[PDB]
Amino acid sequence: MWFEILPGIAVMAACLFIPGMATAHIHKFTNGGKEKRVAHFSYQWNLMERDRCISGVNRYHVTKGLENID
Amino acid sequence: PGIVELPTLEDLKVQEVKVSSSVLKAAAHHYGAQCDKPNKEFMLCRWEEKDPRRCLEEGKLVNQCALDFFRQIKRHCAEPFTEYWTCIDYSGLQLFRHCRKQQAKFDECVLDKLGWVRPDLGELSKVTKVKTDRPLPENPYHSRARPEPNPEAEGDLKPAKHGSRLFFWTM
Repeated sequence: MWFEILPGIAVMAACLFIPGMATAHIHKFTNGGKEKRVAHFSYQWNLMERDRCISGVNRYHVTKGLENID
Repeated sequence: PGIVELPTLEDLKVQEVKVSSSVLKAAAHHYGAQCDKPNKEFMLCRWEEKDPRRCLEEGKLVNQCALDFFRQIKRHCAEPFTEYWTCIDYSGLQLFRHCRKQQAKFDECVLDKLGWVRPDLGELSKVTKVKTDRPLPENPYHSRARPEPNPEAEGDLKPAKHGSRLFFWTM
C-alpha cells in the first residue's frame, strides 16, 4: 500500500539529516564543546583573535575567567 | 623627513587583563557604568591628541581600573558570574537573549553586595562631559603655516579706457 513510500523516503530522512548532525557535532568538537564563534563583522573577529592571543595555548575556543586575575 | 621617536619598551608593561571575551562581555554594562572615569578621558585623549603615543599614561589607568573592578567581583558573587559567562560563550553570537536567567542572577547579586545597578537601555550610548586636566592641543594634526591668500579684488568699476582696445575697434 501507500506506506511503502516511507522506507524508500526514509533514506532521505537519513541522508538529509546527518550533515546537520555532522556539522553540529564537529562544531562542538572542533571548538571544544562551545559552538563555533561567528564573525560577520570585523569587531567579532577582533574579539576572537584577542581570545586566541590571550589563550596562551593559542586557541580562541579555550576561555579563561577570573582565575588568572589576582 | 626626520625622527619617528616612540615610547620605549619600559612603559609597555601593564597588568593586562587575562580574561576572555565572554567574561568581558558578561559584565560589560556594569564595568562600563563603574569604570567610566578612566575610560572617558582616555578616549577623549585618543580623539583630541589624535596620537596613541601621547595617551600612554591614560592607557595604563583604564587597564588598571579594570582589575579593581574585576577582583571586586571575586570577593563577591563570582560563582554566579562564572555560571553566567560560561553560558554566554556557548552561543556563537554571544547574545544575552538566551541567558536571561543568569543575567538576573548576576544582577541580583551585584545589586546588593556592591550596588552596581543595571544600566538602562541607551544609557551607555551617551556623550558625557568628562572633566580633564590636559589642555587641548594647539594643532592636533601638527599643521604647518598657511599660505597667504592672494590680495582681494576691490575698487569701483571704471569704464574700459578707450573702449575695447581690440585692433581698430573703438567705443
